[PDB]
Amino acid sequence: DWVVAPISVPENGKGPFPQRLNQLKSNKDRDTKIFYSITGPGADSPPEGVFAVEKETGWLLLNKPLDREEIAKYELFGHAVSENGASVEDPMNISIIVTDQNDHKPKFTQDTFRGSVLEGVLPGTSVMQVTATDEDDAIYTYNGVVAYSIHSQEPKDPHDLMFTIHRSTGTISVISSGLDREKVPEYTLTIQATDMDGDGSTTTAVAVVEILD
Amino acid sequence: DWVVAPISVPENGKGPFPQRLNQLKSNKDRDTKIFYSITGPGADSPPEGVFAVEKETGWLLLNKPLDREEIAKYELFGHAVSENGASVEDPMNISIIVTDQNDHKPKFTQDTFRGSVLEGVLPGTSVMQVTATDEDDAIYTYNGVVAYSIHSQEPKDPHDLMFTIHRSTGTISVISSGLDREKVPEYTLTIQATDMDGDGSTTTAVAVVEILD
Ligand SMILES: [Ca+2]
Ligand SMILES: [Ca+2]
Ligand SMILES: [Ca+2]
Ligand SMILES: [Ca+2]
Ligand SMILES: [Ca+2]
Ligand SMILES: [Ca+2]
Ligand SMILES: [Ca+2]
Ligand SMILES: [Ca+2]
Ligand SMILES: [Ca+2]
Ligand SMILES: [Cl-]
Ligand SMILES: [Cl-]
Ligand SMILES: [Cl-]
Ligand SMILES: [Cl-]
Repeated sequence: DWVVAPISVPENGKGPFPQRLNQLKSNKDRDTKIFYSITGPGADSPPEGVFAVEKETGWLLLNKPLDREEIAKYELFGHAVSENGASVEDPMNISIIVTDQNDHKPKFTQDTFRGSVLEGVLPGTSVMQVTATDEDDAIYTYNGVVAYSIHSQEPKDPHDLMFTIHRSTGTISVISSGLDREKVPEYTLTIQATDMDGDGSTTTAVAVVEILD
Repeated sequence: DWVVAPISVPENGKGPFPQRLNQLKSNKDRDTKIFYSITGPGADSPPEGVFAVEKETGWLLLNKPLDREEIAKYELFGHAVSENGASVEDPMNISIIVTDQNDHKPKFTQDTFRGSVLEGVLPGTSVMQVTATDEDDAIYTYNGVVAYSIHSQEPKDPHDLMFTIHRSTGTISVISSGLDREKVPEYTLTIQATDMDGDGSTTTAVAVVEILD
């Protein structure tokens, strides 16, 4: 059968609302006045009233802004009933696909990550790994693709930039010589995660690196 | 049967999340390891993952802040399954009632209301009626109870306060003499609606009153 195609709607629309999405129609409206209605989650069950349909015109409406991270797909049914009260079509599946906007900053899995490394390891040695997640799409876009960096290191002793971070994996490594527990037994690294693979919003956290004997 | 009572949770909770709500338990856990799960809108169907249950402990969790004006009541089912894979209880109804916080300001049904009145009507004469709605509860609290007032009138001719408004019905009336079309053919009233029956947040709109001949 011919049916309404899935309707794609970006999250966070500015309106105005109610917003026309697509117009339902039964061709039995030639012979009879038709009253349209819709059912399903988002229409007549939780969350109720996100979508509506204009009874006589068959216009499907979105009544407010959508949030992909709450519900990314709605599955509704359109109905068509004659003025005398008989259903004149089998209910039609209607799908609404909510598409992404970059509206989440990255979120570190901890506020303070802790790791350790032996003084005197080779430059290039992995120390630890930090992680930030991002609720946004990372399949079709970079909205949810996190890039990692180190913002600063304290103390600046002996050299200011003792560590680096793999920009995609969040693994922190030693890139210099000169680790010495007796001189500096612990470093605090301000670490950052930025979405749009580096071009977007940035969140900050801390990694503390204990220098072992 | 003994069952879990409806669980009341105010909207807009500050957490931390996940938040323990109530602990499910089958007393067959004496004889057998039990795995708990929950189903329904808010758990395994849209909106998915608002609630969860700890598999072994039976703790029901709320995972994020709720919004009474989106969904005010959730109807879930708790399940109890033995480690060998048999259901050992009939699923239990679980209700979550989301209680109100005053988080909506009043909203006027129009930005500009228009009415008219004959010059020379008696003081006390009704002119028009304006309306603001408020999404918040108005049954148990004043969160959704709107009080109306007039903020100002332009021009201030002949007297500054020609009209009043019924603080609950939003009906505007003439309270002075001296309406005269040839002198002032139209007035603009800045009107306000405030929730908590006057004690709360205030929204503003305009009513324009044409003086008829
Ligand atoms: Ca969103
Ligand atoms: Ca929501
Ligand atoms: Ca998003
Ligand atoms: Ca993002
Ligand atoms: Ca030493
Ligand atoms: Ca709310
Ligand atoms: Ca509320
Ligand atoms: Ca309110
Ligand atoms: Ca005159
Ligand atoms: Cl209509
Ligand atoms: Cl998308
Ligand atoms: Cl558990
Ligand atoms: Cl309430």
